[PDB]
Amino acid sequence: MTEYKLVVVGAGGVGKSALTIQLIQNHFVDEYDPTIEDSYRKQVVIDGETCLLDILDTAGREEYSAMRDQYMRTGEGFLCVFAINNTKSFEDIHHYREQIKRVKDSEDVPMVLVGNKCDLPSRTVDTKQAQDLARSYGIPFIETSAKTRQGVDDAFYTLVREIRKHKE
Ligand SMILES: Nc1nc2c(ncn2[C@@H]2O[C@H](COP(=O)(O)OP(=O)(O)NP(=O)(O)O)[C@@H](O)[C@H]2O)c(=O)[nH]1
Ligand SMILES: [Mg+2]
Repeated sequence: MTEYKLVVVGAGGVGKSALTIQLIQNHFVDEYDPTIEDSYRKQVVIDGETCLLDILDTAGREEYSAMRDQYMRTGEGFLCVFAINNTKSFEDIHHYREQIKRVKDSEDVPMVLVGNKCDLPSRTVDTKQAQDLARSYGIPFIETSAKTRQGVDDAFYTLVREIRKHKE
């Protein structure tokens, strides 16, 4: 059983914790309880293999930015999450990707672009915008809803596959 060190990143309130708690506990956290940092562990089957997911749920609040360097060193793949109704969180992705490449000293780091809250009406970030960003970064782009569970498994399983190829 291969362990995978996933890190969920993104601006405050985009749904990083809700996506994680949905994946591992199958329930939707309705209240906004801002994260500092929490670790989770979930065993799954992806492409006929048993793997353990080591998931770090990080803080979007800028006040805790001093924790980023340490978790970008140890993590192996990054779920970069924005909310489809938060233009700033989409723009923040550039800044996360840059800091990750800096700390990894590499232009090829496993990551997946996640546009969350797709259950909502009147998104301010259209799909075409996010596709072009992800294509330019050379990473997958998956639309999710932590509330309905749409795309949650797909987002985490795709990141596992990205880490799988980088190691091999
Ligand atoms: N409608 C909708 N609401 C969502 C979705 N995901 C999260 N939310 C809601 O948005 C709020 C923030 O979610 P949360 O997961 O705590 O965000 P976070 O990115 O972990 N915030 P922090 O960086 O402060 O921990 C909560 O009220 C939550 O219920 C989603 O897919 N759809
Ligand atoms: Mg959180």
